[PDB]
Amino acid sequence: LMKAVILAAGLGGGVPKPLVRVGGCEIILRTMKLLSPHVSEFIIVASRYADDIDAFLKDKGFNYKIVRHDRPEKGNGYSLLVAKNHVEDRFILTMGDHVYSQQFIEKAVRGEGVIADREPRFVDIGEATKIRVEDGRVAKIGKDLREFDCVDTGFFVLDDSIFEHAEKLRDREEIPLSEIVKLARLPVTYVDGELWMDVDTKEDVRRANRALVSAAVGDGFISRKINRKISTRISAAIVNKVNPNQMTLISFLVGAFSALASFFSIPLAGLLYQFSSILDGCDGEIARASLKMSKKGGYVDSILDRFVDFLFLAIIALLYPKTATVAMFAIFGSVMVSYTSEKYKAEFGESIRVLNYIPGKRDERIFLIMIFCLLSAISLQWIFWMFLFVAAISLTRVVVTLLAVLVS
Amino acid sequence: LMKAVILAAGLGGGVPKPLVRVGGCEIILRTMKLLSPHVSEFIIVASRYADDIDAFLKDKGFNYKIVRHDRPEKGNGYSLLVAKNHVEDRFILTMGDHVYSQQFIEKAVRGEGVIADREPRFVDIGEATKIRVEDGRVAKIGKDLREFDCVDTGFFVLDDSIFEHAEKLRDREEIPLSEIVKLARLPVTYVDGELWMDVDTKEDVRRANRALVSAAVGDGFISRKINRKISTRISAAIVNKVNPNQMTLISFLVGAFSALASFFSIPLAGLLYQFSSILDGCDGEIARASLKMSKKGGYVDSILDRFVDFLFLAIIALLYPKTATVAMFAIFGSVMVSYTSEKYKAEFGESIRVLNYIPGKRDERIFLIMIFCLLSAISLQWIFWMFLFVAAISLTRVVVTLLAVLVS
Ligand SMILES: [Mg+2]
Ligand SMILES: [Mg+2]
Repeated sequence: LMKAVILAAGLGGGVPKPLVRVGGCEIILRTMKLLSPHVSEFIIVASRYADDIDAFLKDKGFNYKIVRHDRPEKGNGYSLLVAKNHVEDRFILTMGDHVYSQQFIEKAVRGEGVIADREPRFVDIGEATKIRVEDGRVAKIGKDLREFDCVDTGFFVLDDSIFEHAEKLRDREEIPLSEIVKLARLPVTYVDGELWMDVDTKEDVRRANRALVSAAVGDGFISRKINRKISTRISAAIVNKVNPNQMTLISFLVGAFSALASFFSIPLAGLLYQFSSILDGCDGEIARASLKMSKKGGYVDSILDRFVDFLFLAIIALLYPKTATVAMFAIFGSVMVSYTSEKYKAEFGESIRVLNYIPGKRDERIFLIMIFCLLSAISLQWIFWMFLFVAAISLTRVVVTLLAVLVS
Repeated sequence: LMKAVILAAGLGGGVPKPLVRVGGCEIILRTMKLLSPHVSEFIIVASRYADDIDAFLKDKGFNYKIVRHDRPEKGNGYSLLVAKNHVEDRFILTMGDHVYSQQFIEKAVRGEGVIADREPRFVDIGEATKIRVEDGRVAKIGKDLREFDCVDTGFFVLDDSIFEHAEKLRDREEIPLSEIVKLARLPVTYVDGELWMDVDTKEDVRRANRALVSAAVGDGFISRKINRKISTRISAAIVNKVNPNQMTLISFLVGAFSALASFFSIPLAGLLYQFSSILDGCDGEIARASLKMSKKGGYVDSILDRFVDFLFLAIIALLYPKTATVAMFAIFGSVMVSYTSEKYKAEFGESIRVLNYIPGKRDERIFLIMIFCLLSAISLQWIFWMFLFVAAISLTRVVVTLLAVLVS
């Protein structure tokens, strides 16, 4: 594993580009978290906001040091020159204002020289650093190139030979990192159609938010064809406004209130229940997109789910004791569905290695409950059939799952 | 990791000593399973029953080969001589009729020369190979030694220098492995008070069965002070008669029948329920003692437990619908106790990092249920208070466990 050099000089909603938050995470922190397993030490080149960037990275638990220079207007190339003494052999060079998906960086750090993209999806083809290739090597570079075989992603894997070509321009007034790439005749590595972009406008942030969240999505039929399409739009909107823990609480409160909502108008309680089901997938989407995933959150979220599922069925039963005997089976089967998956992962170390095709997971189950709650206003006879239906599909899935593991 | 040499020649309930089953596992297989991670290849020296031992080890998935000699009556030393060409450098030498605990072998394979025991617990001090030590070295050996500082465990870690001393006796009629140890002036390694014995009488088998099972035991107060003391005696008795899977089924059937037993005499159903709780710990004891532990068994056993716990509470409720609303909370909390532990292990990778002190785990819970079932015959008013009590301690433990993980 080598060293990585991140360049932050210019330009500057009042917040410096590396510290601008995209998808519930600041740009420079996202880069470091993804490069971390592949990198021994991080070298940041900062000028005006060096103190701000340094003060931010202190408790992040990363191995880093900031290299300062007070002359940012002489180009991105000079930022590279001043970092010469802090690197050895092979190293990584990336931009502080660029956003990268984990899929991109995995196919990046294995590359060499310039990382190129033959068909950029998320950036402006008009404004982009265009590259023409000859002999798998950079024959040209620029924003205005007429004939180009790929586009610069702002990611580079370089070596000690790059300083020799860089020192050649040391006496220039402005030293664009672009021109340096030409002289060195650098190898072109291809990573195409992945998620990468440069953040400039607050509009770019929103476009990136959607991109990261969309890329962040055991789903069932309802979850696939309905719930995920509603939740991703909500998540992308609140992605840097709300953190995964707050979303866990919100989805729990909505869910709990939906269970309480059966005191007045049960058919309404079912609608709110389905809406809580839609929301329940937001914290995961946010955590995945912000790289904020934590075992503690997954644990708590699952327990609150189990409590909401219960409170909803048990509150109906409190009002209608005739169905309370059937409620037992629905309630028990409801938890056992989750327990079968969870006991598996604890014991075998991995999730589920099976066929779906048997209803039903929480998403489908809740959806039917909503309908049966709607049929309630017509007739109270549909309640009993709800409890029995829930108990039927749950326990069946639980038994088949048990009967499946027996054979191995 | 080195090579291990197991000696099986003599002597011979009609079954050859290495194939004699002790603690639900044959002697030679137990040895190999324990040495396996520490050993590259196994070398077995067999004479009369070589085919039988070979035919047995075929599908065991071990790396081994059998070295044959037709002259077993010339002593254990000759068995060592004939294995000279199949080993290199350092190697392990052990007896095919000796039973060893995992605790013993872990402190054995790190040793050198003769493994000695200064205070043998499980063997006959009268009949044992006694060793007198001088300068951490074997100064004497024999069954009849008057002054001895330790006793031979039949386990050895040797090297190429041992054949030179062994070839010295090649022309002898009987070559006891004992005499060879003297000549080589072998280092004495001390492993004291561990579980090891030689199996000769069917009585030795039973004594070993108890020893292995006793050494094979998230227990609560009832489990510690009552249940484990009854279950270990049952397990030790049936240890090589019943396999862990059969015991899982038996404890499930008893449990299920205890739940059905509420149709007639609920106070009886509670007694059978407590007895099923006692039995529920047998499969684990057997699997641990027989080295037969499998993730599949643990999975199935836990699911059947959850079903028995439910069937018991739900069958009472079917007969008494007035308590069916309180039954919901008891049933839900009953499963959630297990779910909280299991979701933890899946998410965090390990078990429970806490304080006990809050009732209650399944063992305590079931015990109280038995009592409340006894109070039922007096008054049916105790039923309701059972369901409520179960729901009270369960959910409380579940909440405190949840509230505990929040802080980390
Ligand atoms: Mg969730
Ligand atoms: Mg068990």
